Amino acid sequence: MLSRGLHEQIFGQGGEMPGEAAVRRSVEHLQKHGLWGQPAVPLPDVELRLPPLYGDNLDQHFRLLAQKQSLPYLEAANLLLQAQLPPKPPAWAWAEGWTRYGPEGEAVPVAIPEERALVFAVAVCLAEGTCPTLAVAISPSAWYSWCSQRLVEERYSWTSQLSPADLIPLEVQEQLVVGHNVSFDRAHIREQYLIQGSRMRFLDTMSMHMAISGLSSFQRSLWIAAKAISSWDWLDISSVNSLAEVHRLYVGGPPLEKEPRELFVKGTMKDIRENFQDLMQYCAQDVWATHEVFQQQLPLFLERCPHPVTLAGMLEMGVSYLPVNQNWERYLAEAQGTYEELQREMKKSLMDLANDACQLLSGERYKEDPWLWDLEWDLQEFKQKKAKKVKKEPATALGPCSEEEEFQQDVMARACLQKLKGTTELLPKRPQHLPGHPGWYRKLCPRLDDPAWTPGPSLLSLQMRVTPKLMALTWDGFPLHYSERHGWGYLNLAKLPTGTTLESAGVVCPYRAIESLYRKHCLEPYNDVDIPGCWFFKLPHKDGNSCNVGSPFAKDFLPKMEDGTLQAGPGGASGPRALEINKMISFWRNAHKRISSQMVVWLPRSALPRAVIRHPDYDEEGLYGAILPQVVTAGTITRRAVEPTWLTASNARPDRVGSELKAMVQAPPGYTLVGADVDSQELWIAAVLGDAHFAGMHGCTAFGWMTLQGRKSRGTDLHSKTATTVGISREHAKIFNYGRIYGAGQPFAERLLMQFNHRLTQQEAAEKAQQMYAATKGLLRKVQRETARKSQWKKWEVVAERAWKGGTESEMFNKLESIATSDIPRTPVLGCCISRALEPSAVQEEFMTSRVNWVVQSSAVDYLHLMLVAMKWLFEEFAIDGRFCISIHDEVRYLVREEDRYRAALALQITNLLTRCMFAYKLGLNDLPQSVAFFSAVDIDRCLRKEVTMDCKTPSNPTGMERRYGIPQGEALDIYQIIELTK
Amino acid sequence: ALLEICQRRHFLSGSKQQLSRDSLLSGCHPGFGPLGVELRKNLAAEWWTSVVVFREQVFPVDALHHKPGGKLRENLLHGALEHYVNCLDLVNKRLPYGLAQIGVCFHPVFDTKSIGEKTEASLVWFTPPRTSNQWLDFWLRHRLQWWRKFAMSPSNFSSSDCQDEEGRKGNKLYYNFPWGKELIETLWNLGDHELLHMYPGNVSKLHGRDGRKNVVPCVLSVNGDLDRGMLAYLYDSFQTRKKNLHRKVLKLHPCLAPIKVALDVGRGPTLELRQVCQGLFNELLENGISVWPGYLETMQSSLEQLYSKYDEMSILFTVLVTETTLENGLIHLRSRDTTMKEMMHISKLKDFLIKYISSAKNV
Amino acid sequence: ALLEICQRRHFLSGSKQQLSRDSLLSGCHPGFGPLGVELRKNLAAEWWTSVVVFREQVFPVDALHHKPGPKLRENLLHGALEHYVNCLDLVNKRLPYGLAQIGVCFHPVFGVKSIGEKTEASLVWFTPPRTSNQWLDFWLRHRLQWWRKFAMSPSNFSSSDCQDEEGRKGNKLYYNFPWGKELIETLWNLGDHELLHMYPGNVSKLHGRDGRKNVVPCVLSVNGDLDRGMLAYLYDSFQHRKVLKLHPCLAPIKVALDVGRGPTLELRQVCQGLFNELLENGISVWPGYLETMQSSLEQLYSKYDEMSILFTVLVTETTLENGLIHLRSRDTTMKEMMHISKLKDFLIKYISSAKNV
DNA sequence: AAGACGAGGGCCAGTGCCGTAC
DNA sequence: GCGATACGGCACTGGCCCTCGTCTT
Ligand SMILES: Nc1ccn([C@H]2CC[C@@H](COP(=O)(O)OP(=O)(O)OP(=O)(O)O)O2)c(=O)n1
Ligand SMILES: [Mg+2]
Ligand SMILES: [Mg+2]
Repeated sequence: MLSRGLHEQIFGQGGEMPGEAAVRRSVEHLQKHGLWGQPAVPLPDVELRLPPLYGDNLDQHFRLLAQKQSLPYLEAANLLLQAQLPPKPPAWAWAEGWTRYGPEGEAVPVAIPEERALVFAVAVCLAEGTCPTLAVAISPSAWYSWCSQRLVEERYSWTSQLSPADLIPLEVQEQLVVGHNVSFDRAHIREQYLIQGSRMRFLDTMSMHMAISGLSSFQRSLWIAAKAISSWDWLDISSVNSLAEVHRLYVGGPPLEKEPRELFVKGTMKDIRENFQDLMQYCAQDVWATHEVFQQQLPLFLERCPHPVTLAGMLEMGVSYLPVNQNWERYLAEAQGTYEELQREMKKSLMDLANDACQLLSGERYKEDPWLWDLEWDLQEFKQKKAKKVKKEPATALGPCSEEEEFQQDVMARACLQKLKGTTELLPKRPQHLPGHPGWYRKLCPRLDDPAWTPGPSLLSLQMRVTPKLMALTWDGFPLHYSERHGWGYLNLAKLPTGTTLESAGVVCPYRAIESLYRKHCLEPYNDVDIPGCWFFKLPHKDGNSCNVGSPFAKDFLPKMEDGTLQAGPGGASGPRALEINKMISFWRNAHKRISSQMVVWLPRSALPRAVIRHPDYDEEGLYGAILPQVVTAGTITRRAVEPTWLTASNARPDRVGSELKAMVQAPPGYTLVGADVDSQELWIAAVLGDAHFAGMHGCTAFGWMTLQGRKSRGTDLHSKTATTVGISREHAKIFNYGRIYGAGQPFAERLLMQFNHRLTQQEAAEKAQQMYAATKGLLRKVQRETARKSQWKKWEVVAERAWKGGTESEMFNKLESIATSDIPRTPVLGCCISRALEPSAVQEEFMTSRVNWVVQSSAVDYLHLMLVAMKWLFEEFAIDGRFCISIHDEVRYLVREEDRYRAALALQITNLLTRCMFAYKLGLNDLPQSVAFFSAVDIDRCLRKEVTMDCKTPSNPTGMERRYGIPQGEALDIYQIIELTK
Repeated sequence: ALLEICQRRHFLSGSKQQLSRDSLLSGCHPGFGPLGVELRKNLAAEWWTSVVVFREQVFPVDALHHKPGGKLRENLLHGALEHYVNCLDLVNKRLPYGLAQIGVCFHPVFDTKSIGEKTEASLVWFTPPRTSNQWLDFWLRHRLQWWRKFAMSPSNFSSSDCQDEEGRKGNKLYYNFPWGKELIETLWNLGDHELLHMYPGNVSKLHGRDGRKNVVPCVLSVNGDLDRGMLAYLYDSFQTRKKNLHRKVLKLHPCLAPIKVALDVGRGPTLELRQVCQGLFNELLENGISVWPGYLETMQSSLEQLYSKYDEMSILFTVLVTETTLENGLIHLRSRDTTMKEMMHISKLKDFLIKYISSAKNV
Repeated sequence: ALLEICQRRHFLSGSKQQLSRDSLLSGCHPGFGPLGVELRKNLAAEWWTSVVVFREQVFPVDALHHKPGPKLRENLLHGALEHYVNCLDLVNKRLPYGLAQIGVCFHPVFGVKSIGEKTEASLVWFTPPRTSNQWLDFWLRHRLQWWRKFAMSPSNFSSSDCQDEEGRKGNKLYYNFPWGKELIETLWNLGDHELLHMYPGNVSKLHGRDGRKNVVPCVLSVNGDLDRGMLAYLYDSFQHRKVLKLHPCLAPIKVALDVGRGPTLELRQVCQGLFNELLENGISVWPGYLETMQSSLEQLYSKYDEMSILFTVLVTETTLENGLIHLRSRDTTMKEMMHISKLKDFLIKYISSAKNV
């Protein structure tokens, strides 16, 4: 009720828009495809009084919302644009706080630069960071320079107080702060860490550059290489995200000089004061260049991104807020402890193996070792120069008692010892590494004159290249090797020749111990090359490899390590345990710097909600604080968020060490976070782009009908329907599908599905070939399919027809290619044109995949922005405290309070409904299916995580530590209306 | 189960043949050799460092071996419990606070009528009821961490979570001997029962300031058998397939290793400026590093003999003084972990040893 | 008035009737306080250090407490005599050699009669009969000097000579209190009769090599008391002032640091820093910065002087600017000021400067 | 006695492979 | 014709350059 999926809506009375011919085509298509076995399972319709609409459509609704949200900031931006500039001061004031430079650059001591808008770039001495040290900010009126409290030499104690720069004005509109990577500067703002607030938003020239004239990483690689027929035309129309480069692009003036000494990151606080004036000058140059860049970008961005939803969305997407406490510090300590322990064990075992294998140097018995014969095995004993002389060999030159009368003979032997000691020093010069030990052992040791010297062979690894060959047995064979690739593995007769000969002089090789090792292995070039395992003699060549890259070292083959082949020796379960240890510390190894240095400001009891103090939590002399994620508003592509730490934050896995990082963001007492993850966005996006193209309805496609048919709760989604084939649930099937939409390469899908399902390649190939039915078919000498009914002809001039390309049957890649063909905007809907570097006008373009992905992911990001502005609209309109946003692409979580959580979740549901209805309206019809209108899962709890139930590794007991639980949602939240008076 | 000969030959234990696993696990052994009591000495010292010194609120306690009112003490927990009030006074009633003591305890054993003694290191941790379990898990992880280091294969040391007959939580620590796991340390949470029974009159002298309020202390307790632990490290030090070549050597941690370095005389014979060995000797012992003297000898044999002799004594390094070193000043050095000849300078050798041990204490 | 400042400063255990000198000299206790325990540990450490420098080689051992045949030990001789034949292998029968050990021996103290404990340090030196007396005199001098080094007065320690039909020559080290000179250490020259009683026969194992000569060794019995020695140095350190000037290398707690400025977290941070730094180099530091009130300075100094603390450190608010810290000596009571960075080196150099004989 | 070629080690950026998220 | 957008890590390496050594004038 009706039309195979719709709800009670007041978003337009008319309407059909029947398209009887089109729906006959669609029905016939879906019959021959064929799907005509409807389950007839109507989802429970919801009857609630919707929030007031402003008319006429929801388009003007979101437009007026986005405009009324971004109007003051646009005004401030315009104030920055028409700003007439007063020149830089002749000298910078060496005074704490802000210094205003107005007429002739006079120094006027100010606490807070009262301005509507300003550019900003903070400085911070990395030597003892991360506390601000300098800052410069220009305004449409005059100049400003802020100096930190680091003007007096003291023995400071840094617990990250409210020492960051003060920028906001007190009440008892309003603000806009622009800057290159403005999030970093925002992180150094005093009033941004407060639980409440804030009016001040931020605009990023880097993100804006990315929106206007951005380029992919693959482009960045060959862009900087400038130092594929028409692939170099966009080279001068775009640039990298660097400030100097983006200024050279948008301003095109003289090249701005950068600090040659890198004093802020390389030097101490001492050499900063010595060059204070110069550093201040450089900072001023930075804020000036950024000012210019902004001035030239704002109208360009306004042109390229005309819809205000993108603007306001980018405004709210830049003020993220992560509340934390002492549990953060405890987390750091415990995680680093566990990491150091596991690393200690691993390095202990490996250095043990490296110690007990060092003994077979005497005498020349290392050649017999089938693993250790490539390396050095050097024996050095240098050196000395003659000074003593002459002409005599220096190489050869039971009594019971109780005497003590020689009391001071000990000081005689002591004096002789010292006098002997002091004479040898001028014989050697510089202390070299231990020459007695072999070279492989020398390299595997820390230098003697190193401040971080540890005894024995350190620097063992995991993932080094010496140590795995040092101990491991090799796939039903004996030797591992490396050259262009390590020991081959994972990611009509064929024959090859053999050859053995002797010349010299080259390292001896042994091929018997290998065969004997194989004998011992089976005691329990050809043949045995395809499925079994063996090693030849010399060559070296492929002779039976599947992967085209190699893998040093086998670090994710636990199922191939815990099934016999392959194993290690000596010995036992040491191998799989070592792999386990590696897998445990894999995350924290490549992240610990980003989380340990992840700064955080603590707000004292003087500046926190007293209503939270009233709440029965303090907690026991506990410290409350927060950290702003420091997120670049728009990083390619499409204008997605970019953040070094939190966007690549691992999930709740009981295997990884720091896997609790996601769930360490704990809400303050009285507060709780409510969020949701769109399920699913890009899939339904491609679906809609298909059905809306084919006809009017949403279920008029072979692919688009299955997307809006499944429910995750006690049911089966499309991903889940592909995962139960079988099939692997569920993220893997997601990768397979989303990989299929953007290029289901036969060998890619092959080794992928084969990697995930773990079976034999033939049956797998059958599965792929069956699943390859979706992209089929497609289009002098050519592919045997054209617009003509048959390809065969004689002297038939048809160069005018070879201009159409389109797949057939199930999928709708034709529409994505249709958006990928237009030489102009290519923006659906909304609605923002990207990259002067990918716009096919004056581009070859050969960047197709990136642009299909651009289209769908753009729909995803505009979905994100729509969600942001929608959530913001009914959060200020109604009494829902806590408007702070924390978004991760698909997912988005707000920091609400315990008494306004269900209404906030209701706001999330309304938001999702309105956004889906927007995507439906931009293509028609305004009508939308049932199992896609509302969210299925709304997370509501203290710390943010994935599933409502959460286990972890390091703390071992989650609720053991001061925690709570989560709640699935749901249908029970659809009883609390947006009005304050509920329950 | 054949390293015992290495323990007899090189006295880390008694030369008596009757040293069964039962006689070693009961404490009815005739005693330990000098190298053994030295190993246990460094082990107990390493305990005292990583339990008492670095952690504040922990003070040494001296419990007697008997009672004023014949059988001796079974555990040195109660003797430390008797010292609760004064130690409360020296901490200004600031709990959590602990009392630590390493003393030999006497256990009655019916051999299937005798009594066996064994050195035990005990810490009694007086902690508020609000945070009892937290401190229990704390000490669990930390003790287990302390025992899982110094080991060549830390996998052998395990922990077992167990409850009492009434319901009191507790944790045991095991070491995987070649014949199975064996108890080496125990951690229990005593719900202020014994303290209540010891002071029935005025319980006001038991109240400890938890912070904003004075509460009755819950008595955490950790007791570690250092004899079974010394034997555990003894077994762990010794080596196991397709190595193709084997040498008898036990790999003890450089921190707890009985004899650190071994000084000898090479080439040999050389008279009579050999008094420099005495210099290096006193210089070495002055820095607190163990040095074995290879002066008066009957061998006069293959170097492999005394090299293996030192490897059986877990000696870290073998410093060799020869007449060429008497000329220039560069003595020989053979490491234990990696049997390899290496040249070095004298004071450089001293500082190398000090830095070696000190850094071995670290990561 | 010394026994009372050992009760309030936790050198001895809490007692009200068994606090007398007679009950202290007796093994009966009221055990020991943390300060006394650390003092005994440092004393025993210096004891083991003053015999490890002794050439050629003396092996440490441990003896059982109860009876092997079913009782508690009185002396620390038998257990050392049981490990003689074994250590013979380790000395390779080459020369005279000794066995040192520190243990808690017992003795009956006299209603009913009880049992007292004492921690004694013994050294059993096996030496040829012809060179036993000379070595006994050697150990006499070395032990006397050992007591003399940490002594505030060498005249307080004395050495007496004696002899009998069972022991041909012996020496006993006394200590003047001066409420009465008391036994502190015994140095006897027992024959092989003690050893020939537990190994007959066939006594062919007992005789060690002595310059191509086989000879059953005479047994030197060193037996010192570390408890009586502890009390000795306690009475040796007692000097309106009431300050115990124990030896720097002997003092249990050698430094203590508090705060002066009103209770601030930063002060505790700095103090924890100095705490860790000083403990990193093996320097016992008393934490009085906890604190909680920091009432007075004079009574605090009195407390730290009754605990024999070498130096007291004060971390004011100026330290959070210039790094300067308020040092205060004990032997001179000079209120000094020095940078916090140069404190470790100063204390270490000061302790190392007390290393002389 | 001064000058020039040669060998060893630190600092640098570049590259290959692995690791996480959506 | 095709995984896509990021984000970092460590292991390895060829190259610039200072330092010490050593042969040469
Ligand atoms: N390997 C991936 C993972 C994700 N995405 C894109 C596609 C969708 C978008 C959001 O990611 P997910 O939420 O993980 O996909 P989903 O289908 O929405 O999953 P769910 O139904 O659980 O929300 O990111 C992608 O392109 N490639
Ligand atoms: Mg999703
Ligand atoms: Mg997602």
